[PDB]
Amino acid sequence: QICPKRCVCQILSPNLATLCAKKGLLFVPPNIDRRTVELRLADNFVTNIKRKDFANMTSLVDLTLSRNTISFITPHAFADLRNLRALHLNSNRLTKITNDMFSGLSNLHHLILNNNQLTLISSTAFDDVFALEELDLSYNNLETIPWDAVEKMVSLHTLSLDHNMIDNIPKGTFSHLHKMTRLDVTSNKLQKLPPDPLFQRAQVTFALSFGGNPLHCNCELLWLRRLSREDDLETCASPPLLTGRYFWSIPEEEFLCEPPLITRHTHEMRVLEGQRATLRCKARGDPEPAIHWISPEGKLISNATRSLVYDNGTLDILITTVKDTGAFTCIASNPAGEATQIVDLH
Amino acid sequence: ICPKRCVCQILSPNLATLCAKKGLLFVPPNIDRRTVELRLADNFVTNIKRKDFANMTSLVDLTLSRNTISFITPHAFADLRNLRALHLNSNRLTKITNDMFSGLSNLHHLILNNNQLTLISSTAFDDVFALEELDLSYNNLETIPWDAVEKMVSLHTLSLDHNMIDNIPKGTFSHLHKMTRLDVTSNKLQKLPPDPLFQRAQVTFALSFGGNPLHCNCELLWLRRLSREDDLETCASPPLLTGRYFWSIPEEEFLCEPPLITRHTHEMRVLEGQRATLRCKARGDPEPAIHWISPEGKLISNATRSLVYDNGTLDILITTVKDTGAFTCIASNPAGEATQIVDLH
Amino acid sequence: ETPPRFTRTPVDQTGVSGGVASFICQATGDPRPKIVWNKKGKKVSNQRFEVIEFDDGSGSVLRIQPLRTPRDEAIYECVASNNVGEISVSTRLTVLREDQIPRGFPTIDMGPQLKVVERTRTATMLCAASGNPDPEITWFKDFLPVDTSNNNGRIKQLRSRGALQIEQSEESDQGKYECVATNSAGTRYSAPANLYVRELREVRRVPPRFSIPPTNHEIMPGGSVNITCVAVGSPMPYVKWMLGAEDLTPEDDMPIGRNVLELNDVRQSANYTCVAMSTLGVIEAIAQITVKALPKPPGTPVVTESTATSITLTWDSGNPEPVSYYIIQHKPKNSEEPYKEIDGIATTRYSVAGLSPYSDYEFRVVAVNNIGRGPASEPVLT
Amino acid sequence: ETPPRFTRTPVDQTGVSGGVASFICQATGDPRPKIVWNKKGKKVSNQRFEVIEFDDGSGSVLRIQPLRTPRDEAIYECVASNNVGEISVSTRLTVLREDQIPRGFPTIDMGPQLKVVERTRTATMLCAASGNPDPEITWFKDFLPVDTSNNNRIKQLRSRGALQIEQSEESDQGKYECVATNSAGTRYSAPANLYVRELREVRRVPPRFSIPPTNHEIMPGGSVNITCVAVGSPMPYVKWMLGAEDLTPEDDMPIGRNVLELNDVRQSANYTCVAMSTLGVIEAIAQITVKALPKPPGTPVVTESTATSITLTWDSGNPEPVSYYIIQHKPKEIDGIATTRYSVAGLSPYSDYEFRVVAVNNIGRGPASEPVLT
Ligand SMILES: *[C@@H]1O[C@H](CO)[C@@H](O[C@@H]2O[C@H](CO)[C@@H](O[C@@H]3O[C@H](CO)[C@@H](O)[C@H](O)[C@H]3NC(C)=O)[C@H](O)[C@H]2NC(C)=O)[C@H](O)[C@H]1NC(C)=O
Ligand SMILES: *[C@@H]1O[C@H](CO)[C@@H](O[C@@H]2O[C@H](CO)[C@@H](O)[C@H](O)[C@H]2NC(C)=O)[C@H](O)[C@H]1NC(C)=O
Ligand SMILES: *[C@@H]1O[C@H](CO)[C@@H](O[C@@H]2O[C@H](CO)[C@@H](O)[C@H](O)[C@H]2NC(C)=O)[C@H](O)[C@H]1NC(C)=O
Ligand SMILES: *[C@@H]1O[C@H](CO)[C@@H](O[C@@H]2O[C@H](CO)[C@@H](O)[C@H](O)[C@H]2NC(C)=O)[C@H](O)[C@H]1NC(C)=O
Ligand SMILES: *[C@@H]1O[C@H](CO)[C@@H](O[C@@H]2O[C@H](CO)[C@@H](O)[C@H](O)[C@H]2NC(C)=O)[C@H](O)[C@H]1NC(C)=O
Ligand SMILES: *[C@@H]1O[C@H](CO)[C@@H](O[C@@H]2O[C@H](CO)[C@@H](O)[C@H](O)[C@H]2NC(C)=O)[C@H](O)[C@H]1NC(C)=O
Ligand SMILES: *[C@@H]1O[C@H](CO)[C@@H](O)[C@H](O)[C@H]1NC(C)=O
Ligand SMILES: *[C@@H]1O[C@H](CO)[C@@H](O)[C@H](O)[C@H]1NC(C)=O
Ligand SMILES: *[C@@H]1O[C@H](CO)[C@@H](O)[C@H](O)[C@H]1NC(C)=O
Ligand SMILES: *[C@@H]1O[C@H](CO)[C@@H](O)[C@H](O)[C@H]1NC(C)=O
Repeated sequence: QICPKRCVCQILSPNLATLCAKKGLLFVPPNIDRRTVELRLADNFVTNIKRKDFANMTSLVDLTLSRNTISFITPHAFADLRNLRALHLNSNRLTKITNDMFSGLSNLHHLILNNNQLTLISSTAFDDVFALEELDLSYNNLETIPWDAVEKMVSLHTLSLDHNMIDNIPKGTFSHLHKMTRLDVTSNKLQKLPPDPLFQRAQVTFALSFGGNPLHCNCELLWLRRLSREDDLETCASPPLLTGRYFWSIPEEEFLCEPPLITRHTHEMRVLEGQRATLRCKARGDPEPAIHWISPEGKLISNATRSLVYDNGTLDILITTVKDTGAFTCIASNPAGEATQIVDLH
Repeated sequence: ICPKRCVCQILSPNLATLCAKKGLLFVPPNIDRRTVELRLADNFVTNIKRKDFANMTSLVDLTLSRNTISFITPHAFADLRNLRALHLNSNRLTKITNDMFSGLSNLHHLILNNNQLTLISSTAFDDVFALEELDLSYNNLETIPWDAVEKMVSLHTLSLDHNMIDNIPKGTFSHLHKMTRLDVTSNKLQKLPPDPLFQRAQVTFALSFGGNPLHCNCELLWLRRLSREDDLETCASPPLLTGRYFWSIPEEEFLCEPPLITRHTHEMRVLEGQRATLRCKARGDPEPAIHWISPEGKLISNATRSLVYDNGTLDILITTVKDTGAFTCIASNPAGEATQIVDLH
Repeated sequence: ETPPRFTRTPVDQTGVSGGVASFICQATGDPRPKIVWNKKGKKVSNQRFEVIEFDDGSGSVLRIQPLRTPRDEAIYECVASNNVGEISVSTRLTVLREDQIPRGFPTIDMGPQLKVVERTRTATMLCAASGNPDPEITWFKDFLPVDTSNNNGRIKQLRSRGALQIEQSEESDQGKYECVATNSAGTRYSAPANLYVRELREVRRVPPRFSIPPTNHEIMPGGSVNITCVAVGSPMPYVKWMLGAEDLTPEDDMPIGRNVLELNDVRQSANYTCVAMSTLGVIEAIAQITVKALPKPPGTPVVTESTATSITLTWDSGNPEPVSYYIIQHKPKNSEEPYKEIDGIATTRYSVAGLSPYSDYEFRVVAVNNIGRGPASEPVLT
Repeated sequence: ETPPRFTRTPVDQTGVSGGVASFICQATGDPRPKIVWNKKGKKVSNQRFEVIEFDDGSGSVLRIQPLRTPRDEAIYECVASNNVGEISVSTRLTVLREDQIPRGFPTIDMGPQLKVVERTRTATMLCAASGNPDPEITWFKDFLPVDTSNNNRIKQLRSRGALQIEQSEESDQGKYECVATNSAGTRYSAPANLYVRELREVRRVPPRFSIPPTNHEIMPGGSVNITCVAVGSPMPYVKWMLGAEDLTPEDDMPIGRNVLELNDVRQSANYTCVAMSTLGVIEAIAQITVKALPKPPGTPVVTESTATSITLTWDSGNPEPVSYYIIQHKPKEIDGIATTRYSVAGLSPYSDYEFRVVAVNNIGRGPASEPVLT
C-alpha cells in the first residue's frame, strides 16, 4: 500500500508493483513496501546499496537496477530475495563479483551484468543461481569465469559474451547444457574453440558468433572450417602465413598443425644415493605439445607428492631415493605428432 | 594503394580510405599516407603503433570508433598536422599522457566517450587548445586539467554526461564566450560556480546538471532563482532537504550557516627557538576559510616563514626571538565572519 | 547654459596582461555632458573594449578585459562634449607582461568570495593586498566604482583590512563586486564575487540548551559505558566531550545536537565534561563516572550476647554500596597464629560457637562485595 | 530358419555417477535377431538412455549418460527376438557415488586428446589407467566398441593401450572414448573427436646451412655478433653451444635464422651452431680466436760492429709470427724491418750506443725489449 515519494506504485491482483524509473534518485528509497513484487529503479543515479534496502522483500520476483552509477554492493544485500526470478544490473560500475552478493538466489532465472567494468569473478559465486536460464556478461573486462559453476547450469539457453578479453575456454563445458540455443563470444581474446555437437547444429536452431577474435588457424580449428556457416567477418591471427586473411577465405588444406620435436634432453645424469635429481626435456610445435614421463614401467603422478609434472618439461623428484635407476622416456602429445626420446639415470 | 578488404575511393579533391566493419585485428600495414579521410570504425584493433599513422600528413579526419584499443604508442598521433577530427569513442583507454595528443594544433573535434579513463596528465591538452568539441562522457574521471581548458577560447561543446567529477573551478568559462552546450549530468558535483553563461540558460545555451549530489545551500541560490525547466534534479544535503527535488524547494529554504570557532589555543610559551604551533578551527555550511592576521596584515601562503590555511594551524618553523604581538583567527563564509583572538609569549 | 567641467579625470594606471583595467570619467554641465572615449582621435571599436554609462548619465567608464601587451599599450583620451562646449583630457595606459612584473607589485593575498546576505542586514565583502609601497583598496560593483567617500551609513570602507561593510542591504546591492589594489608600481584586479540579497528569514534565535543532560554512572573496573548528552535550540549547537584538559573527538568530526561518548576500559574514577556550543554562547555539563572499589572496613564488632561456648557478633555495614556477605576472623587472645575465617554470612550478625571455657577470643569482621574483599576492621576482646 | 543364439552376452559393470556406462549385445540367426532392451519387463523410455544399432544390424548398444545413483541402480535384460524364436539374458548394474568410490578404483591418468591425421596415415589415440588390480583398456568409437580382438588396420598396443590406426580412411572420423575396467568397476574418459583430411603433399627436406657461421678474430674483451642461417622444409631450430653448455633456454628458439651476440671474449674457444628439424640434426663450428699484443723480442746482440755501423740480431720472442720490428737507438726509432736482423748505419766512430727492439703485429705495437750496450 505504501510507496515512497516520487514513485508511482500501482496495485494489481495479486501482486504489488513499484515503479520508480527516471526519478533522479541518488540512493534507494527508504520506505519501499516489502511485499512488493516488481521494482523498477532503472535510469537513476544510485551509487551503492545497503542491506536495509532490499531486506524483507521476499515477494520480489523482478528487480531492475539498469543504467545507474552503482559501484559497490553490500555483502548479503541480495539475500531474502527467495522468489526473485529476474535481475537487471546492466550499465553500471561494478568491479568484482563476490560470493556474498548473489547468495540465496535459487529461483533466479535471469541474470544480467552487461556494460560494466567487471575484472574478477570469485569462484562459487554462481553456486546458488545454478537454475538460471539467461546470463549476460557482455561488455566487460573479464578474462576468466567460474566455468565449473556454469557446467551445472543445465537450464541455460542464452550466454552473452559480446565484448570481453577472455583468455580461453574449457573443453568439458556444454556437455549437460542441452538447452543451449544461443551463444555469443564476439570481440574476445580467444585462441581456439573446443568441438561440441551444439556447434554442429549451427549449419544451414543454434546461433553462435565468434568474430573479432585472435584465432590460431591450425588443424585444431579444421572442424569449424568444414562447418559451412555464413561469413561473419572472422579473421585469423596466426600462423603468420595466414595472418590477416578471413577465416572463410582460407581453404581447408591450409589449416595445418605441426608434429613436435624434442630440442634438448639430458644425456646422462649421476644423482644416486638420494641427492636431488633434476631432469630436463622439452619439445616445441603447433600447437604446444604435452609432455608426459614414464618410469621403467608406467607413468607418475601430477602436481602431487613424489613427482613434478607438465610445464617446463622437467622431472624433479625432490629428495630422490637410493634406487630409482632404470629406463625413462620423454614423450610429446599432439593432434598430429608423437615425438619421443629416451634418458637413463645412475 | 589501399589494403585488402578495404574499400578506398578517390574523389576530388580528397582521398578517403574506408575500412569500417572489416574485423581488423590491427592497423592495415599499407595505407596510403596521402589519404585525407580514414574510417577504421567498428573493428577490433587492440593497440596502435607509430608506424600505423606515421606519415599521414594529409589526414584531416580519423575514425577509430568502437574498437578494443587499450594502449597507444607515444608519439603515434604525431605528424598529423592537418588532422581536424578524431574519433576514439567506445574503447578501453585508461590514461591520457602528454605524449599522446602532442602536436595536434589543427584538431577541432576530440571524442573520447564510452571509455575507462582514470587519469589525465596535465598539459596533455596544451596542443589542442584550438579545438571546438571535447567529448569525455561515460568515463571514470574525477578531475581534468582545467588550466588547459581555459585556454580553449574556440570551445562551444563540452560533454561530461557520465563521470565521477569531484568539483569544478570558478574561474573557468571566462574567455570561452563561444560555449553553446555543456553537459555535466551523472557526476559527483557538490556545487556549481556562478557564470554569465548560465544566466543565458533561461526561457542559446543548454546545460544539464541532473543526477548530482547537490549541496542545496545559499551557494546554489543563484541557480534556484534561475527559473529553468525541471530536469529531475535532486538535492543530497543538508539532510533536511535530502531527497526532495531541486525545483520543488522554495528559495527561502536554501540557507547557509555562520562559522563558529570550536577550540583555540589559550596561551603559549615557546622559548628556545622551538616550533610554535597554534590551533584554530571552525565549522559551518559551507566549510569556513581560516585565515590568520599579523598586528595589521596577513602572512604568506605555503611559503617560507609561514604555514597557512587548512589544518587551521600557524607553524612558524623555528620561531624567532621576537614574534610576540596580537594575532587573530578568522573564518570566511557567504553569510558569516566569526573570529577570536590569541596571544603568544 | 554652462560649459562642461571635469568632476573626475581618468588617471594613469599600470595594469598587467591577462587582467582588467577600467578608466573613470564624469563631468557636469548644461546640457548634460555626453562622454565619448577615443584612441588616436578614434572611438573604440574592439569587442574587448566596453563603455559603461553611469547612473547619473553624467559620465562613463571604459573597461578593458582582458588586458594584452603590447596591443593595448597606448594613450587614450576622454571627451566630454555638449551643446555649449567640448572638453577633453588625455591619459596613458601601461600594460606590463608576465615577464615584466617588478618586485613589490600589488598582490591579492585574499580576494572577495561569494556572499549572500538577507535584506536589511550587514554585508561584508573582504579583501587584502600587499606590496611596496602599501597599495590602497578600491571596489568595483557592476563595472562601476563604489562611492566610499565619507561615513554616510550605507556603504563604508573599513580602517583600523579594507572590507566593504554594506549595512542595511537592499535589492539594488545585488551585482558583481570586484576588488582592486593600486600603488606606485601598478594596478591589479581581484576575482569577481556575486552578491545576492534574499528576504528576511523569521527564525527564532534561541541559545544552546541541554535537552538530555549527562546522567551519572557507576561502572566496575575495566568496563564500558555509553554516556549520552543532548542539546537543542536554534541554531543547533555542536556537542563535544572534554576531561577538563584533553578533548576526545577530532575537530573534523563533531556531531550536531546529540553526542554519545562510548567509553572503554575504565581504570580510574574521573569527571567528564559535556560542552555544547552554538553562535549564541557556550554551555557546559558534568557527567559523574565513578569506579566501585573494594569495601571499607565494617563497624567494630560488639559482643551483644555471650555464653560459655558461644558469642554473638553485631556490626555496622560501614559501606555506602551494598555488601554481599561478611567474613568473621577469629583467634585466641594471645594467639600469634594466622586468623581463622568463617565464610558465608549473609547477615550482619553471626554466632561463633565451639569455644573453650575461660578463654578470651579476638574477632574481626571483613566486608566483601561484587568487586572483592576489603580490609579487616579493628577487633574486639572478651 | 534358426533360433537366435547369443555369441556374446553383456556383463555386470560397476560405473560411477556422473559418468557413462554402455552395454553391448548381439546375436545371430535367420532372420536377423532384432534386439530390444528392457527394464523390469519394460522398454527404455528416459532420454538419458539411448540405443545404438550395430552396422551389422545383428546387435545394439545401450548407452547411459549421465549416470546417477541410486536412480539408475537396477537390473536390465537384453531380448533378441525374431520370427522363429525369442531369447533373453539379464545383467546387474551397480552405480557407485563419488563419495562411495573404493580405494583402488580405475583412474584416468591420461585421456585421449583431439587428434587430426591425413588420409592413408597412422593415427594414435593415447590412454592410460591405474588402480587395483591393473585395469585393461577398451575403446569406444561413436558409442560403439572397437573390434580389436586380433591382428586383422586397427590394433591395440601391447603393454599403454593406445589405438594405432594404420591406413586411415573416411569412416575413421568420429568420437573416440577411452574405457578402463577392473574387478572394482568401470570408468570412462573424456571424449575426443578424430578428423581426417586430404593428403597435403609437402616437400620434406632435411636441414641445410644457407649461411654457415664464418670464422672471426677478435681483440681481448671484444663483443661480436656471429650469424648462422639454415633453410629447408620443415624449418630447423637453430641454437648455439659451447660444446657442453648452451646459451638459449630452448623456450625461445628462432626458425631458420639465429644470431648469437657474444660479449667480453677473454680466451679463444669454439662455438657450435646446431640446426635441427624432424629430418635429423646438423652441426657447424664458428672460430672465435683472440689476437693479443706481441711479447717483447729477444735481447738484441751485436754480432757485427764497425766504425760507422753496428749489426743487431735478436729472437722473435713470440709464439705467433711477427710482421716487422722497430729498432730504438740513441747515444730515434727505425721502422720497417721485416727480418730478425738489421744493420744500423750512419754512426760516429768510437761512440757507445744503446739498442732496443720492438715487435709489431696486426693488432698493434708491443713493448720494447731490454737494451744492449756496445
Ligand atoms: C677448435 O677449432 C679448431 C679448428 O679451427 C681446432 O684447432 C685444432 O686444434 C687441434 C689440437 O687440439 C690441432 O690438431 C692437431 O693438428 C696437427 C696437424 O695440424 C696434428 O699433427 C696433431 O696430431 C693434432 N693434434 C690433436 C690433439 O688433434 C689442429 O691443428 C687445430 N686445427 C686448426 C685448424 O687450428 C680445435 O681442435 C677445436 N677445439 C675443440 C675443443 O674442438
Ligand atoms: C598444479 O598444476 C597447475 C597447472 O596446470 C598450476 O595451477 C596454476 O596455479 C596458479 C595459482 O597458484 C594459477 O594462477 C594458474 O592459472 C594455474 N595454472 C594453470 C595452467 O591452471 C599449479 O601451480 C600446480 N600446483 C602445484 C603445487 O604444482
Ligand atoms: C620452471 O623452471 C624453473 C627453473 O628453470 C623452476 O625454478 C626452480 O623452482 C624450484 C622450486 O619449485 C627450485 O627448487 C629450483 O631451485 C628452481 N630451479 C632453478 C634453476 O632456479 C621453476 O620452479 C619451474 N616451474 C615449474 C612449474 O616447474
Ligand atoms: C616517412 O617518410 C620519410 C621520408 O619521406 C621516411 O624517412 C626515410 O626512411 C627511409 C628508410 O625507411 C630512409 O632510407 C630515408 O633516409 C628516410 N628519409 C628521411 C628524410 O629521414 C620515413 O621512414 C617514413 N616514416 C616511416 C615510419 O617509415
Ligand atoms: C567530580 O565532581 C564532584 C562534584 O564537585 C567532586 O566532588 C567534590 O570533590 C571535592 C574534593 O575533591 C570536595 O571538596 C567537594 O566537597 C566535592 N563536592 C561534591 C558536591 O561532592 C569530585 O571530587 C569530582 N571528582 C573528580 C575526579 O574530579
Ligand atoms: C649486434 O648487432 C646490433 C645491430 O644489428 C648492434 O646494435 C647495437 O645495439 C643497438 C641496437 O639495439 C644500437 O642502438 C647500437 O648503436 C648498436 N651498437 C653498435 C656498436 O653497433 C650490436 O652492437 C651488435 N651486438 C654485439 C654484442 O656486437
Ligand atoms: C524485517 O522483518 C523482521 C521481522 O522478523 C523485522 O523484525 C525487521 O524489523 C524487518 N526489517 C526491516 C528493514 O523492515
Ligand atoms: C600547501 O601545503 C600542503 C602540504 O604542505 C599542500 O598539501 C597543499 O595543497 C598546499 N595548499 C596550498 C593552497 O598551496
Ligand atoms: C595537520 O593535522 C594533523 C593532525 O592529524 C597533523 O598530524 C599534521 O602534523 C598537521 N600538519 C602540519 C603541517 O602541521
Ligand atoms: C552501547 O555501546 C555499544 C558499543 O558496542 C553498543 O553495542 C550498545 O548497543 C550500546 N548500548 C546502548 C543502550 O546504546
